[PDB]
Amino acid sequence: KRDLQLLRMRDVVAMGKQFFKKDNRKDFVPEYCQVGTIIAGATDGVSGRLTRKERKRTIVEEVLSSDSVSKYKRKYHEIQEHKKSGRKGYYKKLMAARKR
Amino acid sequence: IRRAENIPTPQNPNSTYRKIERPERHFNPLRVPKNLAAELPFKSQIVQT
Amino acid sequence: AAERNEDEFYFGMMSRKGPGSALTRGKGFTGTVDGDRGNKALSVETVRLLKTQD
Amino acid sequence: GGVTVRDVDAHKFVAAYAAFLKRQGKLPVPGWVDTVKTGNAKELPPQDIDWWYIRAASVARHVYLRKTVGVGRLRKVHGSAKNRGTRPSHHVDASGSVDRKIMQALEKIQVLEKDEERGGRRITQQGQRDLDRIAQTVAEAD
Amino acid sequence: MLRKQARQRRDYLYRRALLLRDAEIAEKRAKLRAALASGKPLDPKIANDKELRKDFDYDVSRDIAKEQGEIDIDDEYSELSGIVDPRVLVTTSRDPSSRLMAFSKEIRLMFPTAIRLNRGNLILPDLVMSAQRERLSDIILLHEHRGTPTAITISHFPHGPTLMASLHNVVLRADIPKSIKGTVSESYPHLIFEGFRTPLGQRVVKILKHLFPPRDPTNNAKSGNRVITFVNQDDCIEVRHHVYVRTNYNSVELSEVGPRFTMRPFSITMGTLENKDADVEWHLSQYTRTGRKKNYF
Amino acid sequence: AELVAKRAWTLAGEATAADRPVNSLLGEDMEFDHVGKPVPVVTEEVSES
RNA sequence: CUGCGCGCGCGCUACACUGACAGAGCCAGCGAGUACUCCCUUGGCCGAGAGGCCCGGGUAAUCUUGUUAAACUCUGUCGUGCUGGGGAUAGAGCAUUGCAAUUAUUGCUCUUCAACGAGGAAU
Repeated sequence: KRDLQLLRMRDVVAMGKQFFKKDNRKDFVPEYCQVGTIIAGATDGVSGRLTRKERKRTIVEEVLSSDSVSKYKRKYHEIQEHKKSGRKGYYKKLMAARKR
Repeated sequence: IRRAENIPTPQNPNSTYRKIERPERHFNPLRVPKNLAAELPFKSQIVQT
Repeated sequence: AAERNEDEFYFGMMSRKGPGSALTRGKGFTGTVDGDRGNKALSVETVRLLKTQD
Repeated sequence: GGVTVRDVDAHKFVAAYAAFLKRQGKLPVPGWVDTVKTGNAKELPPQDIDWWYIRAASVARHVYLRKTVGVGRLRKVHGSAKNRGTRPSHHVDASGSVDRKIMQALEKIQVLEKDEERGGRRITQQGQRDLDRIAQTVAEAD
Repeated sequence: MLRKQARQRRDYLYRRALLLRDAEIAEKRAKLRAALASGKPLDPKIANDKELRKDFDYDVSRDIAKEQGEIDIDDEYSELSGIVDPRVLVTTSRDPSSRLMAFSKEIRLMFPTAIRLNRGNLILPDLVMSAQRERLSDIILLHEHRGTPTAITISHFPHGPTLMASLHNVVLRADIPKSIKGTVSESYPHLIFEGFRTPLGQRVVKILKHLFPPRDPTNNAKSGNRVITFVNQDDCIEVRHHVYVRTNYNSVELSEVGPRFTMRPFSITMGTLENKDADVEWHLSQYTRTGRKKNYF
Repeated sequence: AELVAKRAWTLAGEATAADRPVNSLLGEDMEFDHVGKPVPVVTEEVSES
């Protein structure tokens, strides 16, 4: 289920460097799936091959082991500031400045 | 006159334009009174866990 | 609330707790009909199973 | 039979407890007792003169009958109407020095305790023990 | 009883909405009847509607009856117009003063069939409840500022309109001495209305002249010795209450017997005094741009 | 000296109650908008009519 | 003191013993309440009081608030005396609101302790 949520959010994962076909059904889980692994292209084996410290178990573990997790955290904190912009801590501060 | 007899031009800091930081206005939810919320009928009764 | 039939009868009234009054409910009286959180009173055999697991 | 203080009427209980806290001789009394008023909403000081025991007994029972109470609730409870002379009556809170010092006195005597877990002051387990015991004593005079 | 009042008010509102749609159709049907009698050619959108002709053949006769005035419009007053004597009680605000209670007595004596009620501790929904329980036609509430009245609230029952008005220039009956005034005659008063021309003016004329009992129409043009005058200028209806003798066939001596107002209405609501959420019909539009230029009534 | 001196409170556009003297509005002749209809006072010609 | 045309009107508080005071009992209902903010505020200390202070729950049948409101009920003190009825006027002090409190915003303390002994004719 985490892997399927990641597959429907793979536009967000590559942060604008690579956009994807907007397939948005109501249920992201298909009826028939099978989690497999790329084996080997015999023509390319020096850089088209994940190493032992990068062959992880799930897809979300590969996304987290990749870079730009700080980029996700930066975008999340910008969204959090924009959504805490004027909601209720702002009004608590206004009420305290009036009462002082 | 001001440059000759050495008096600065009058400038009000409350009058000089500034940038205004507006937080996004979020309002409180609806606060239904207890007597009305206990008197209104079953199909429209408020369900709060 | 003004145009309410005092003799209305839905069948959810046999599976819901009404808003009551301040006298019947008490200090914890809001006009909202209380809903279920999903918990349920759990029989002894299943709690025997859960406590063996714990 | 078994007993609480809820099985004993207000005045004969609070008077029995007043006579007990008085007899005991352990109590703290601040010292500004006698020379003090109870509230800004009053005209004269109390007429019992030594009377801090009456409020101590009244406070301690009030706390026994419920979860937790703070100084603010007691000031509000023990306050009444002030005549503003020729302008309408209004309710006015009583003094928080009286009640807070009573609470601290009765805390040091181990008949109530702080309840920072929720706020205020809760009845002590030894406060339940002594209050239920004098409540029994009151019914044993009758 | 209460279920009947609610049901009849809902039926009245539904019938009024159906009358709006039927008036939108019957403005088209009156062109077809006038073109049939006079032969002037009419619009094709009117002459080529088969439903309109097919229903026009049944609904001629109510249009003819409305042209002759043989029927009366669906109204809250047309049910009991000149059949029942409208009973009406006058009440104060909650803790009245002595001049407000004497003023309440004076405007009770203005109506020959009114009664006055002491408020005391009387909750306003139970006041409405007791009015519908005793089949009163009208209630009139009074509000004072400091021994001088500042508002009337004329509410028609069972579900009729409120007219809330503010009073100005009130000269009480209770200021002049008993040597000069006296006991007011209680005869059925003539009424005159001067300056009401809009349909809103005819609305307020209806809800003011259905407060008084109906006059016997056999010889009313010469008999009766007491008149009540509602005349408006600048939509502030000013009311006098006179008593008269006809000292000749060409002259008449008036004598001011009652209080003088210039009440200005500020709210006419299609719903009784309890309903604060009733749909208003008109309200005094202050704080608009041309609300002081435009004159209603 | 008049051009360099401070503007009067009538020539400043926003005159709050701290600037001017106490009853200084009574000496001025300003026009302003009113709101709503005034009530017509009953005069003797009105009562006669 | 509004309003109407030292004079006037609506009022508040009293002249006490069906009371004042002091303890003590202890009971409502209609309300309201803080976002781009300082609203309704419990409890903990400090303070005689007014208040201060540290936290805290609430955009609310959820927290204030059971709004423990007042007359009221009881056990006392006072004893008909302008008396402890009454609390005007006045001095001195401490606080809170507010940029500002003098012509005293309001709050508390001490003191000062006026008229008023049921209102007349009338209405």
